[PDB]
Amino acid sequence: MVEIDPFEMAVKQLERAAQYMDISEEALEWLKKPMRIVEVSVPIEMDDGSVKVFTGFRVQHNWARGPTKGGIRWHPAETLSTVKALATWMTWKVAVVDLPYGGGKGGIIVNPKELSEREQERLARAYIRAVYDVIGPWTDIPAPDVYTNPKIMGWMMDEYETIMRRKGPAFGVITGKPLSIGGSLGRGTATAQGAIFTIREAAKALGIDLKGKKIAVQGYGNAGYYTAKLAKEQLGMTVVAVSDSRGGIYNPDGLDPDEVLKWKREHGSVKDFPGATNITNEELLELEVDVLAPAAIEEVITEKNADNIKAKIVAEVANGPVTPEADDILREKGILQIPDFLCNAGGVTVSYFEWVQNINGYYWTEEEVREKLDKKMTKAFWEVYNTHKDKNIHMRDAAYVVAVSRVYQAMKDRGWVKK
Repeated sequence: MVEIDPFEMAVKQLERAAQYMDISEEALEWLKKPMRIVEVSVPIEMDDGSVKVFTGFRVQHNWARGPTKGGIRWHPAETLSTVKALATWMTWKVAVVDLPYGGGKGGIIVNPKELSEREQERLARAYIRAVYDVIGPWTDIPAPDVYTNPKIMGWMMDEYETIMRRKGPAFGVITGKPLSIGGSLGRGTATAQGAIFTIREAAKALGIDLKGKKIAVQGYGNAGYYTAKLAKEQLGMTVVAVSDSRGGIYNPDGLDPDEVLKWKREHGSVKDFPGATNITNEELLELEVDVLAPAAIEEVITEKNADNIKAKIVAEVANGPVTPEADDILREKGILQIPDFLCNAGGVTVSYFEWVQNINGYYWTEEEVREKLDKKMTKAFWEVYNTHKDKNIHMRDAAYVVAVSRVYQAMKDRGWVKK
């Protein structure tokens, strides 16, 4: 009765969003099971002269469009179901911005805050010697995620280059590397620069002038910061309300997004910033602003606080903040929501340009990446909006129809599914 599984809930989104499209019944049973699951045992040697054996996974969902790509999680609450949900979530995130990629994810059941800097070096290498047979530059490309960093993706690249004996483009096996070993420029601002281009194109689609309007950003991590910072520079909007995990502040005359960080960098919160009016986390959503952006956590907009939202664009930067009970309540009010794999798709697009550079060998500049990131997201948003105008559906439901049909057409041309 009461079972909350991630993989069976990640299939239930696909079975819901298959009714809006004409898809054969032999492709629906192909997209519900990952094509290769490698579950390995990863042994390291501790500092006291002992051996511990952790568990490691690597799920590859679908390589119909190209080489599969996805992050690596290090968490003690990792299961095989929690990787297979994010594996089948990735193939609709590398398709809607039209990349030649497939989905994947991997994980190690470990607690990284109780390993020193030497044991993290042995754990990162001994993962690569266990799953070397299923990764590579043209086969499967890792990436950093929760509790990993670009420092660790340097070590995993060194162990792969030692096994390969340097007979191939070893700088392209793993993206999110440091700068001096073959990374890309303009990677720390990627997840928010994706959100700005889709917000700018949304108000152009909705017919809203933006010079002088007000944007409230919920959550003030590393992703919600630049969304506040770039809004005052590139867009021209006045940031009026931010928040962190404790509480929020408010000023309708502007909150300068640089100095709110340094106030938080001193203490650890944004409470009692000078020249503002402190509010809670809950009251930020029921404000009266031009564009709201949930960037903090999951399930913040549900059946209770759905109708009280007074905004015009709700750009879901964080991973699924709005629940589908609230999507019925918000859409009849005329609210343009941007889907969660369409607003933070800057993470995969710039980490794709770190794979294009390393394969060829010619490194691009900073402005050559931002001018190429704007070309993808503008086109990828106007494939999702124009599909929404035709079948008369929600933008979350219409972003799935474009995402599935590219994978289904790629399986049909390869001869995998006949009908």
